[PDB]
Amino acid sequence: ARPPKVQVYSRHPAENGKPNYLNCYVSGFHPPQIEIDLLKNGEKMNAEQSDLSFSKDWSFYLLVHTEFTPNAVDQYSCRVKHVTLDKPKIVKWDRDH
Amino acid sequence: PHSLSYFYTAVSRPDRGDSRFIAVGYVDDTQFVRFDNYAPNPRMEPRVPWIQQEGQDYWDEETRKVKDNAQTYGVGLNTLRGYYNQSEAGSHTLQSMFGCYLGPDGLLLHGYRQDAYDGADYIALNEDLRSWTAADMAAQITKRKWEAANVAERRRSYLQGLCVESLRRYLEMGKDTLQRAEPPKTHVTRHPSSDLGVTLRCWALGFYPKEISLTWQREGQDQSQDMELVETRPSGDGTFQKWAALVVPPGEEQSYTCHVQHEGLQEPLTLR
Amino acid sequence: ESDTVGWSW
Repeated sequence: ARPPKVQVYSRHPAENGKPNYLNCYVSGFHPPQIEIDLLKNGEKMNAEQSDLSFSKDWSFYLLVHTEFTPNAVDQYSCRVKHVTLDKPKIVKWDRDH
Repeated sequence: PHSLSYFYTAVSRPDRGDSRFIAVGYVDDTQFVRFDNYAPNPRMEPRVPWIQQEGQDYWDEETRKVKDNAQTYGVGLNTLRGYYNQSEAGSHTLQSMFGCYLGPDGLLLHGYRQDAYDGADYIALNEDLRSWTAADMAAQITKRKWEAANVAERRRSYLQGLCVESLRRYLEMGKDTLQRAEPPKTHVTRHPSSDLGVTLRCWALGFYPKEISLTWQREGQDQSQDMELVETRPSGDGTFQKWAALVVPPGEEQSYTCHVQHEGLQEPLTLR
Repeated sequence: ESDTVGWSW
């Protein structure tokens, strides 16, 4: 079994008040059973999930994404549950990454 | 060269002896179709605008073929469970990737078909499309079976025929987009976030296809600098992004350069 | 367009 790597990031460089798209890319995991949630201030956002696909080394990847408009106060994150993780992995969005 | 590729994932259930089957199809790095056998009355479905130019006959026939394929992978999960002497208590996975690259004459350039069981290489068609490479002793059973039945010729006939012909059709159908590479939009950001130094981050956004190289260079050293490098990731609109970062001493930012290589660039790119 | 996969492993 291989654990997931998790990246949280915007489609375009984030600017407060400018509509944008928030992405949680989860990759490199095996087996394919996985639970992925995009969170706004800790609350699950309604977000699309890509069709299950995999890379040349057979590990799987998924993108979970939705629209969002960054501002000064809201915090965004991604939570992932997988058999390889004793606790859910949470990665917080930061506009410098 | 353009390519047409399919990715099949079959997963068994510790339950009622049935299995989940997901298929995705790509032209180059552009996903254009999907199939999922848990949907009600499952169909092959479009996943990009241009493929919606196909008539309902196309979707009917692709649905028939992928539903049959899903049945085959359901049987294969059981067979491989038997080969490896595994119980029926746990879930297992069977994956295939196959596809074709288009040559300069409009014919097959390179073709492939590879299978993995529980995430490890199982069996692969060799480059000559006439022989197999088995990864262990269960795969040897499969290899003898497929050699005796000349399954390789089925694969070769598909790759040299319908695969490349349908790929040419797709390239014409999506000619407004599939012939495009998008060069990276690039910039360097500076983060004086720590006494450890100044972080410089070199960003490449919105590029297609996904292959790219970002490297940091320091004046007076030939080798690439050690860096923080994230895995290439989708932007969500079909393009990709990547960045590479490192920490440099406070006054020395100008002696570092980020070098970007991508097929959409007309010359290699040097940023500071 | 899809391959036709039908032979047992």
